[PDB]
Amino acid sequence: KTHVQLSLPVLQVRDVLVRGFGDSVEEVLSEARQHLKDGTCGLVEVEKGVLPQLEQPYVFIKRSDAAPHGHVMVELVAELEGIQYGRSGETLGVLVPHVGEIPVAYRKVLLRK
Repeated sequence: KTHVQLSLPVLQVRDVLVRGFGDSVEEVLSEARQHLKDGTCGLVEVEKGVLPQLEQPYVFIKRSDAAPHGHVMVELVAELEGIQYGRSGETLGVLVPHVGEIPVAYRKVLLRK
């Protein structure tokens, strides 16, 4: 399937134990996609002070369209030193590894895979 329905645990930035997916744009996009497939991916909602508390490169989910079965269609964009790799809509949040942190919410997304 080009798209996969996922429910992503929304984590508080200060609970996150593993604050990024790796050390290159290509690695963080790779790792993010692997974690999304494996159900081991969290989502942090981006506000003032969040991104400086996580590790670059960042992996964003961004709205790719205007929402089947309650799932917003999203795609991945990475960012490293202020340059983005990909082009998409509004940020739903920043992806991080999920290693058993308790979420505050779930974000239903349709991931273009």
